[PDB]
Amino acid sequence: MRLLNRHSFVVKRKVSEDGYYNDDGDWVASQDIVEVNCKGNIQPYIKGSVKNGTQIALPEGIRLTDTRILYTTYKLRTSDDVEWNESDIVMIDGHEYEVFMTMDWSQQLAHTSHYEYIIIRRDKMNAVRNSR
Amino acid sequence: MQLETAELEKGLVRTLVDVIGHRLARDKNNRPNVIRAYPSDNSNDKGLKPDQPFITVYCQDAATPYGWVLDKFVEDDVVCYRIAFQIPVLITVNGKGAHSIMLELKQRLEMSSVRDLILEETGATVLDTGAIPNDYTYLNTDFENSAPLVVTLVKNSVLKDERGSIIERVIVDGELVYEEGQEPPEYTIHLDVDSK
Repeated sequence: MRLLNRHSFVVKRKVSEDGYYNDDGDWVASQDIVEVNCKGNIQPYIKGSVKNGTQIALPEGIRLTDTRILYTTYKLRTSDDVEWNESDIVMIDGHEYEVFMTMDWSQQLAHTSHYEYIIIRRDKMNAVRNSR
Repeated sequence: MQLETAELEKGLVRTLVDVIGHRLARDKNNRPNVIRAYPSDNSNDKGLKPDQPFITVYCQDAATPYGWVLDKFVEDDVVCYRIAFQIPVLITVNGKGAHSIMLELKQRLEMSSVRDLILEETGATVLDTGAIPNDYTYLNTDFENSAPLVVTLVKNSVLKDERGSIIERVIVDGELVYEEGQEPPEYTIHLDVDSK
């Protein structure tokens, strides 16, 4: 419906699910990454000690943590060790948001079936590769 | 001299104004900001936090590791007692550069001077001086740099026993006997000695 499609964002799904552990023990993420276009709705998540755009003071400097809730009809998936697949990524404001939680309301009713996700801004860190 | 921490704290506060007053902030009266801990007046009024940097003086406790009584003597007809005490004190600097100020305060308490002024005011001697940590406490918004220090003091206190009295006359009696328990004594000696 109209309100469920107010926002348009990009989603990076690792289509391949062939991640494995090297002969040295390091983790190697699935190789084939694919970009997609999706539509949904993004709002701040107000609950308990959740931190939306909260500035954090540390001895090392300053951080910024954010988290949101997303309503959409697209089936995004989080990490699953039994099915052996990794989570998706959602691009908001040019930054990455990793899908951490999911709530399956699909197949409940005709016109109001949807999904809910809690997406957390990814922390800043340097990059390293282990590919075999 | 009697031992009262209320006076030791005041003496230390008065001494620090001259010793380390040049590094501290100053109030509306131009006096450096040195205060006693837990300020209050009239049994419910509470003082406000001064402008940084400032110093706080707080007496922890008092103990008698040196025996229980040092001297017992007579000064005038009233009896007297002397007791040795030890008093650890805590001095903290709040603001920016608290460590840089505590270091200089340490380096001045060890001089031949300053230790004479402390004894002139409080009548106590500096015995020891502990290490200085470099603390940070979040408060709200921004951290506050602090630097506590412990300075132990030693003082002797004297009190007057108003219930005491002195002996100024002695009466003595004695006997002599050839054998133990001789019921009629061979001789008896009676003596009396006055102070005058």
